[PDB]
Amino acid sequence: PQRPPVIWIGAQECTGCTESLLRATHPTVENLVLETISLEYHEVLSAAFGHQVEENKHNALEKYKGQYVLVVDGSIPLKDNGIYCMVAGEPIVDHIRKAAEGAAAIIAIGSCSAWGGVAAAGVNPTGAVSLQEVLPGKTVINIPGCPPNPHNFLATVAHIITYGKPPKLDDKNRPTFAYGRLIHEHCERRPHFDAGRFAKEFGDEGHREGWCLYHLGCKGPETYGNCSTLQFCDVGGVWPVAIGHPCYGCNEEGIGFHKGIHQLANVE
Amino acid sequence: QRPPVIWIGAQECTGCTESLLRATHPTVENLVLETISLEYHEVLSAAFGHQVEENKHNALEKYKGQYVLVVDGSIPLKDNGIYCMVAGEPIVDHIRKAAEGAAAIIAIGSCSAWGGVAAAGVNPTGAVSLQEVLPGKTVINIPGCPPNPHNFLATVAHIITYGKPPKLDDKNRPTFAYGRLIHEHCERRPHFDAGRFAKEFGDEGHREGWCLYHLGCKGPETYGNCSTLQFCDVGGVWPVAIGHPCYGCNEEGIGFHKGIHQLANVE
Amino acid sequence: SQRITIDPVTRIEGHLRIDCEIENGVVSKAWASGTMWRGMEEIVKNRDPRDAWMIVQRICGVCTTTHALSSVRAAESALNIDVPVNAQYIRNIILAAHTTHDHIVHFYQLSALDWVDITSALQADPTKASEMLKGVSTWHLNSPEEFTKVQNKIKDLVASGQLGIFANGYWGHPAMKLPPEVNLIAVAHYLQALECQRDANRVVALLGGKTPHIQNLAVGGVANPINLDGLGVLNLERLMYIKSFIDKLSDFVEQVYKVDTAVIAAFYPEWLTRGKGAVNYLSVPEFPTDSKNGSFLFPGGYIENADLSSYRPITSHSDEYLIKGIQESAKHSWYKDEAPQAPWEGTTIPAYDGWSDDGKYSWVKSPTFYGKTVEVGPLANMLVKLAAGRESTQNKLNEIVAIYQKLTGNTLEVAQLHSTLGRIIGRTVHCCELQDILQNQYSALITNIGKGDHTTFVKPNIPATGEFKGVGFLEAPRGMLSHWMVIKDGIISNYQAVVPSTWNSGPRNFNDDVGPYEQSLVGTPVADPNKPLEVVRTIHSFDPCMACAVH
Amino acid sequence: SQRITIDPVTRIEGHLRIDCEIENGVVSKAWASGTMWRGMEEIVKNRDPRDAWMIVQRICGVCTTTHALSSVRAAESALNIDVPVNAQYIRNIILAAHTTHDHIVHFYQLSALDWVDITSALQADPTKASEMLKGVSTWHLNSPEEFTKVQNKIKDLVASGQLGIFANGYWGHPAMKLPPEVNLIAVAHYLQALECQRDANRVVALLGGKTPHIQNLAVGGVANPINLDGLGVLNLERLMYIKSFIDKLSDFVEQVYKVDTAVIAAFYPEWLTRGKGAVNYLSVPEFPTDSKNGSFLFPGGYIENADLSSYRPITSHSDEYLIKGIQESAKHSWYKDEAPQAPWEGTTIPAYDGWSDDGKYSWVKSPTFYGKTVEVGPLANMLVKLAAGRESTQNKLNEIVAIYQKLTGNTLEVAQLHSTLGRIIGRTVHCCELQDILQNQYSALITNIGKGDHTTFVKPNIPATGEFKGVGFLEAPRGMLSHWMVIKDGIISNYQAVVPSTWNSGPRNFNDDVGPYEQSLVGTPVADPNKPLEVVRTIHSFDPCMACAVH
Ligand code: SF4
Ligand code: SF4
Ligand code: SF4
Ligand code: SF4
Ligand code: FCO
Ligand code: FCO
Ligand code: F3S
Ligand code: F3S
Ligand SMILES: [Mg+2]
Ligand SMILES: [Mg+2]
Ligand code: NI
Ligand code: NI
Repeated sequence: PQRPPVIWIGAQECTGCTESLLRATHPTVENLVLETISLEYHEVLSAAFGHQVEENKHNALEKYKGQYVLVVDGSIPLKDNGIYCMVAGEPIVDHIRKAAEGAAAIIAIGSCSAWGGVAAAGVNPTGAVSLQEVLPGKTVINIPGCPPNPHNFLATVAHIITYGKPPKLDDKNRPTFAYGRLIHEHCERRPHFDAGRFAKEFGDEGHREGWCLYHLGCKGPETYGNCSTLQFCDVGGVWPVAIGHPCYGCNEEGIGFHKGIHQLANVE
Repeated sequence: QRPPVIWIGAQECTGCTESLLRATHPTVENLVLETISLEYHEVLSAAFGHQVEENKHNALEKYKGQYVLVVDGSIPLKDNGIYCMVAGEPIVDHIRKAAEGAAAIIAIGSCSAWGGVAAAGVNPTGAVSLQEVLPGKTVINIPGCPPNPHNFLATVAHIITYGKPPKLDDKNRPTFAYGRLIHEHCERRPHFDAGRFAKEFGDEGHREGWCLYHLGCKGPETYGNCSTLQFCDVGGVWPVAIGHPCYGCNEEGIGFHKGIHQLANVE
Repeated sequence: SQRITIDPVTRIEGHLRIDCEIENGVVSKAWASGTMWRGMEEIVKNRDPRDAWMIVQRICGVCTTTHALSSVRAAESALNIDVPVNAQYIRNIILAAHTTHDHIVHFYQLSALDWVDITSALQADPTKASEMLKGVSTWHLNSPEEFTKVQNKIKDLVASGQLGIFANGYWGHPAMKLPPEVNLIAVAHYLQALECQRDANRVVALLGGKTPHIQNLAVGGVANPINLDGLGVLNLERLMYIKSFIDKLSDFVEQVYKVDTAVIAAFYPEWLTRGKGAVNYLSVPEFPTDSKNGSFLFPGGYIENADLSSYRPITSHSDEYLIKGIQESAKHSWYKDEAPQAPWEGTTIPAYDGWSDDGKYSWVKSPTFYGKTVEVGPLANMLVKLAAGRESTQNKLNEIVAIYQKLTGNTLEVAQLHSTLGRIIGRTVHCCELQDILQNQYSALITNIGKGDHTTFVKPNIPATGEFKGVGFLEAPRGMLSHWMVIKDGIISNYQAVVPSTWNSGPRNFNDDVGPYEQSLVGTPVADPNKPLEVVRTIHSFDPCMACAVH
Repeated sequence: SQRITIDPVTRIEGHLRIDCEIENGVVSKAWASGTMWRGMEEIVKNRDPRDAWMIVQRICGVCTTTHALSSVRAAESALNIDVPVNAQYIRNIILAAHTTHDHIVHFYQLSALDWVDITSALQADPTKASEMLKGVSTWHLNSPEEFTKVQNKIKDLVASGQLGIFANGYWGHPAMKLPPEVNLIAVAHYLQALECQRDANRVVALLGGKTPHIQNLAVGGVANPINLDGLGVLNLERLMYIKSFIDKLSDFVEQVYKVDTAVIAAFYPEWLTRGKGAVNYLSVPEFPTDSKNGSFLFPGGYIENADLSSYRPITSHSDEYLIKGIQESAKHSWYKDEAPQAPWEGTTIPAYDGWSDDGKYSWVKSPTFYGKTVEVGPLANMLVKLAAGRESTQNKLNEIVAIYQKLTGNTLEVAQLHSTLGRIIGRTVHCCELQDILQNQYSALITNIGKGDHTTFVKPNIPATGEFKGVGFLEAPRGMLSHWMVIKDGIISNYQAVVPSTWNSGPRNFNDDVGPYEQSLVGTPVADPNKPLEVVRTIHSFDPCMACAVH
C-alpha cells in the first residue's frame, strides 16, 4: 500500500524539530517512516547524499506533484540575497519556493519557521523571516515551540491524511488542539497563583512545595500552548514548570527570545 | 538479602494488588526479584493451603522485627470476625499476630486506611480500618481506590533506603502524595476561577476541557496527587483529564458517601 | 475416605476454601466455600441509580470495568435509554483491552505455577529450549540468550535463600511433567507476559482515566469528551496514543500465549479428559455496535446437555427467555431465604451458622437457569461460538489444534474441550479473538468521528414515583455477568448481582445438585493428599474470583 | 584528475559542503564548508548574563544540553560562583544520558548506512546471521525470528516502490564489504537502537523538563526543587522513575553497540590506516563532583605530536594554559577580522564574498591551540584517557579489541586508533564508560539528599559596573566546547562560542594549515567520483554538526 509523501527542508534550523521525532511514541519515528508516511526527502536521515539526494528531491517533486506535505524547520534568511543559507550552491529560499509550488499542505514546524524564532531575535543578523512571509500566496500551518512536542506535528499530519483536510486552526494558523489556549488558563499551579503562593527563588521553601512560578518570570500568562496538558516525552509530569522552571514563552512571538527569563509577564 | 514484606488481604477487591501490575518504577517483576522479598502474598504464591500458611509462620519468626506488613481491605468486626475467615480463623486475628513483629505497617487503599466502600452505607459487616484494629501502632495510610501504586512503592522505598517512613500528615498519609488538595493543584483551576464549567457530559464546555465542579467534582475536598502524579505513567491520565469529576475516593466522608453529582464544599 | 482442606487457595482473586473427600487417591466429593462477604448489594441500596456504578465497580479490582459497565447497562435498561454509538465503541475498547490483560495474567501469573516447575528450569539447556520452538512460534524473544538471562535470574533468586512467592512450591511433584527446557521457556514467557499485560492496561487507562477502577462511565454513555480539535479532551493525538498500545498486544498473544496453550495441552493430555463441570453452558452476546444497545460483535446462547447442534441463540440483552430463567438459591449458603429467587425479588440477608457438610458452607449463592446448573466463562463462550458457526472462532481453535497436532500427532475433538484444558483453551481463543475486536472498534470510532458524530452521552431523567426494573448483561472474562436493579421513588430499592464465579463456584443448590467447581473435582487423582496440586489445577482453570462470587 | 562537490552532506546535523580534488582515484586535496550562519553570538549580546543559556542552547538541538551547560558555566566562571553539588550531579546525569542518546543515534542513524547495504540484507539467511553472533554477544534480540521480521520490513518497503530515505543509496558499491547476514544484523540493530536512545532521553526529560532543549538550568545551579516529601517536585518517586530508565541503557550499549563497533572494524580493517585528521589532540575534564566546580570523574589533557607518554594533563576548568592557548582565525572564513583572536576579544563580523579555493570558503572559523591545529572529540578524549592510565578506558578498549581479535585473529595497536575507525571506536568506548557515570552520579545524588543536603541553587549577584570575563568548558559528544562571556556594566558585552565541530571542520587557518576534516580526506581512495561514499565515511566519523560549527 502507498504511503503519503512528505518533503522536509531544513533552513536556519538547530535540528531540534527533527530530533523531537526521535522522542515520539505515537507514531515512533520508525513507524512514521515505514508505515505512516513516505519520507521522500530529509537530509538528516537520507542514505543518499550530494547529487543523489538532489535527484531524489527532483523525482519526488515531479512524481508527487499536488500530493506531498512540505515541512520546513528553521527561519529563512533574506539578507544579502539569501546567502546565509545555501544548499547545493543555491539559497534555501529558492528550494523552499520551488517545493511550495506543488505542495498539498505546507507546515512550518517550530518557532523559527513559524515566526522567525531565536534566529530572528535581537538585531536579526541574517534577516531571518517565517515560512509564511516567504510564501505569501499560501496557507502555512504553524506548529510553534522550540521545539514543539512532536505530536503537535504528527497529529496535524495524521489529520491531513486520515480526514483529507487540516485540523481547525486559530487566526495564526496554529492547530487549536495544541495551541488553542493560554498555558496559564490550564496550568495546575493556578491555585497557587490565585492564593499568592509564589516561589521567589529556585531552591526556596515555596519552590520546593511546587508553588506558582509567576515571580520567577513565568510566561504562561501570555503563551499559547499545550505544555501543561500534553507535556513532553510521554512519561507523565514532564514540562518546564513541573520540573521547577518558569515558562520562557518559546511558542510565542514577542515573548520567547525577546523577554528575559525573569522578566514578568502581563496578566490579562 | 532483600527486605521482607508480608501482604495480607482482608475485605479487599484486589485492586490494590492489581495496581502493582501497572507500576513501572519498579515494575512488579523488579519489585519481587530485586527490591523486596515478598514472603507472603496469596495472589502470587506458588504455595497454597497448609504450605502457604507454613511460609507465613516461617517468615514471621525468621524476620521478626524486620518485615513490612501491608494490609488491603477493611477488617470486619461484626459477629466476632466471621465475615472474613482464612484457614478457619478471623482475618483480624491473622493481622494482629503479624502486626506484633512488624518493623512498619502500611494500610494500602481507602478500605484499610479508613473503611472505604466496604464500610459505607449501612456497613453490613462492621468493617473498620487497620488503624482501628491496631490501636497501639503507627499505621501508615496510603488511601485511594486504588492508589497510584507508586504512592505505596515510594513509601516502601523510603523505609528501605533511609531506614524510616516518609513525612506523614496528621492522618498518617505520606505528604509527597497526599499533602495537598487536588483542587489546590488542578490544571482546570483557571476555568473554575473564570466561571467556565461543564454542565453535562458531551456539552460544549465539557468538550473544551472546562472545570468539572458543576458535575460534582470532589477535588475541592480531597487530598491527593491525582492531578500531578496522575496514573499509569503514560501522561495526561487521571479522572478529570479524561472528563469525569473526582469522586473523592481518597477521602473519608466524600468517596462512597456523596453522590457523583453532588457538589463539593469550597474552602 | 480421607478428608482434606485447601485453605487458602492461592493464585486466585479473593478468599476460597476447597474441601475434598478422597477415596483411594481419587476425589469423590468436594465443597467450594467463599469465606469473605462485604454486602455490596446492601451498600448500594437506596442511592441514586446514577451512583451505583462507581460503588459496585468495587466488587472486584481484578475484573475491573466489568461491574461498572454491567451497572450502567442495568440502569439504562430500567430507564429505557439508547446509548450513543461512540459510547459503545469506547466501552467495547475498554472491555476488550481489560479482558486481554486479565486472561494473560490468568494464564501466566495465576495458573502457570500449577504446571511449571521452576527448579527443573535450572537444569535446562537454553539452546535446546530455543531449538524446541523453531517452526512452532515466530516470537522474537525465544533466543538462547533470552532464556539464559531468565535462567540466571532464577539461579540468583534460589542462591539468595529468599524464594518469597516461589517458596515451598510443588517442585518435583509427580504431576509436574514438563521437561527442564519447557519449564525454562514458560518462566521466560511468564516475565514477558507482564510487559504485554501492562500495554493492554495503558489502553484501558487512556479511555477510563485510570485502572484499576475506571472512571469514564455514566448512565447514558461516557464522560470522554470527543473533540478532534480540542485541547485537554479526547482528540486525535490521544486516539493515536491509544492505537499505539492496541497495536502492541497482538504478537505476544498470537506467538506466545496461544502457542503456550497448545504446548501445555501436548504435555498434559490427560487433562483433556477430566475437570468437566457441567453439561449446560451459557453466554451472552457482547460488544454492541448500533445506537440501540444491540448488533453484537460476539454471539451468545444456551447449550443444553452438551448438544451444540441444538443450542438456543441469544442476540439481545432484553431476551425474555434469558431473563426469566435466572434464579439463585441460598439453601447451602449463609443467607436466610433459601427458596430459589429471581434477582429482581432477591434478598441477601446474612445467616452465618458455621460450616456444615450437609447444610450451609459458603457465602456464594447457587444460581440456576430454569432449574439447572450451568457453567459460564470462556469454555461456555467458545462452545456457543462454535455452535453458532462463527468462523473466526473455529479458525482460531484450529490454529491451536494444529500446533498441538504437530507436537503430539493427535487432534482435539469437541468432546475433549469439556475439560480443564478445554476451559483454558477457550480463554486463550477468547484473548486472540479480542485483538480483532480492538482493531474493529478503534476503526469504527475513528470513522464515526470523521462522519461528524461527536456525541457521547444522553442525560437521563429518573421519575420520582413508580417502580421499574432493569437488567444489565455483560460477557466478562470469567463469564456471563448480570446486575439487576429495581428503582422505586427515584432510588435503588433492590440491587442484585449474579456474577460468573457465582455460577461456577456456587455450592449445592435448592435440589442439592452440584455446581461446576464441585462437579469438576469428582474423579481427580491426588498423588499426595498433603499437596493436592491436581485439585488446584482444575479449580484454577475456572479463573476463580471470590470477591466477584460473593460480593 | 577531477573536481567533485558533495553538497549537501547528509546524515549530519546542518549544512555542509565537501569539495575534493581527485588524482589517480585518490583524494589529493579537500575543502570543508559550513554553508549556513545565524549569528547566535550577536543575538545573545547585550542581554543579562542569566538569559544567555536559554538563547545559546539553540545553537544546536542534536547536542542539546551542551550549549546550555557551557553557557551557565561561563557565567558562573565570570561571577566566581561555586555550584552546589546536587546541581552538579543533576547536570552530570543530563549530560551523560544525553551523550548516550547522541552517540547511539550517530553510530546507527547517521553512520551505519555508509557501511551497510540494505538491499544485500534481503539475500541473508536469518538463521546464519543469528548463528554468526554466538559467543560474540549475549544480546537477547539476535534471534533468527527477530532478523526474519526485520528482513520482512525491508522486503515490504522495497516492494512498495517508495524507498524514501533509503532511495538511491550506495547499494552494490565496491566499498560495501559486509556479507548479507551482517547487513541484516546491522539493520535490526539500527531499529533496536531507536528504543535505547528513547530511554536515554527519558532520563534527560525527567531532569530537564523536556528534550530537545532542557529547561532546568540557571546561572547558580538548577531549577529542580529537591524535596523527598514534596508533592509536585523532585521527590523519591521521581528519582526512582529516573533510575528505572538509567537501568535500561546498559545492555544495548554493551551487547549491541560495542559489539557492532568491533564487527565493522573486522570487515573494514583498511579503515584503521586512513582518516588521520591531526597529530594534536585536546579534551577537557568532565563531570565535576565537588562543591567548587572540580573533582572531575573524566580527565582531560593535551597531546602533542601523537605522544601519549608526554601529554599535558588538564584537571581544572580554570587552567590558564588551556585558556591562553585558544584562538580563532577567519582568514579563509567569511568574516572580516582575519588575525588569530583570543575569544574574549573575538568578533564575528560577516563578510561573504563567494567561494574561493585560496580565499574564503566557509562560515566556520579556524581554531588553533598555541598556533596548532587540533582534533577534538571521542578520539581525543580516548587517547587522553589512555595517556592518563585510566584503567576503565583501557579495559573497555580491550573488550572491543578482544571481539575484533576473535573475528580476525589480529590485534589493534594504538597507532591504528589514529584513523576513521579509531575515531568511531573512541565514541563507542565513551558511550560505554558513560553508563558508569550515570550509575555513580545517581547514587551520589541519592546519598547526598539522604545526608540532609537539598540545596540546588545559589542566587547570583551581578555588579552594575566593572568588566569581568568568564569561560565555560565542557566535554561535549563531539569534543571540547567553550563559551566565552565578557560582562560589562551588567550585560553581555561579548559572547564567543568555540565549538568542537569548529575545531574539526574549520577551514585552512591563518598560516594555511589544514584542519582535521580536510587533512583526514587526503589519501582516501574513491572508486566512483559520481558516488564518493569513501569520502563521507571519513567525514561522518567526526560526527559533524554544522549548526554547532558555525552558530
Ligand atoms: S524552533 Fe527551536 S528547536 Fe526548532 S529549529 Fe528553531 S531553534 Fe531549533
Ligand atoms: S504563572 Fe506560570 S506557573 Fe503560575 S499558574 Fe500561570 S502558567 Fe502556572
Ligand atoms: S481500597 Fe478500593 S481498590 Fe483497594 S482493596 Fe478497597 S475496594 Fe479494592
Ligand atoms: S473543581 Fe475539580 S476540575 Fe474544577 S478546578 Fe477543582 S479539582 Fe479541578
Ligand atoms: N470476569 C469477572 Fe469477575 C467474576 N467472576 C465479574 O464479573
Ligand atoms: N557535541 C556537540 Fe555540538 C558540536 N560540535 C556542541 O557543542
Ligand atoms: S518555554 Fe516553551 S516548551 Fe512550553 S512551557 Fe513555555 S511554551
Ligand atoms: S476519585 Fe480518586 S483516584 Fe483521585 S481523582 Fe478523585 S481521589
Ligand atoms: Mg448477588
Ligand atoms: Mg564562534
Ligand atoms: Ni473479579
Ligand atoms: Ni550540535
